[PDB]
Amino acid sequence: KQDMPPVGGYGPIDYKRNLPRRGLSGYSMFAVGIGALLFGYWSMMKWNRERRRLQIEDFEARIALMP
Amino acid sequence: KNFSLRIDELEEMLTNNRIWRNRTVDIGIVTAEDALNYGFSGVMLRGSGIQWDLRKTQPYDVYDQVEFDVPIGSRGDCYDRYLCRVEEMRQSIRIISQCLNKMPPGEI
Repeated sequence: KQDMPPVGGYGPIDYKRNLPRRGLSGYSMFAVGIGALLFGYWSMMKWNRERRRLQIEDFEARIALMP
Repeated sequence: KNFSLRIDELEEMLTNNRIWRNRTVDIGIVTAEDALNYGFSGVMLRGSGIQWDLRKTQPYDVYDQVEFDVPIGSRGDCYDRYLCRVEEMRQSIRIISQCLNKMPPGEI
């Protein structure tokens, strides 16, 4: 008399197949790429030109002496 | 009840990936009537084309009294016999969740 089949309690689990967790698509990408890229170029011309100012300063001490 | 999450893992691991797709597309394109004159059985059959199986044209036991479908892929390569096996495991979960509701007590 002690056999298995239970009265209730069932799901089931799915046979489904989906995980569309997107994801900033469709022209939202290529937008964070370009602006941060020119931001790095914007970081230039305030350092290389600044080091160029120090570069003439470095060559200044050479020319002032040597007579 | 906790298995379809594990098959959703390998879907992220292989299906949407490109390199493994690039590792197997258009490889083993055998689709003609010599794909059946060679006497092949299932997958490397019906997933390449010809719909036929021994699972609902020929009974075994109480096996027709459950509901399911059989996968078919598009072309006749390995990647369209690979995608039988993802859907095939998505059928055995249904059948087990259908078989448990229908068992009577009895003898052995």
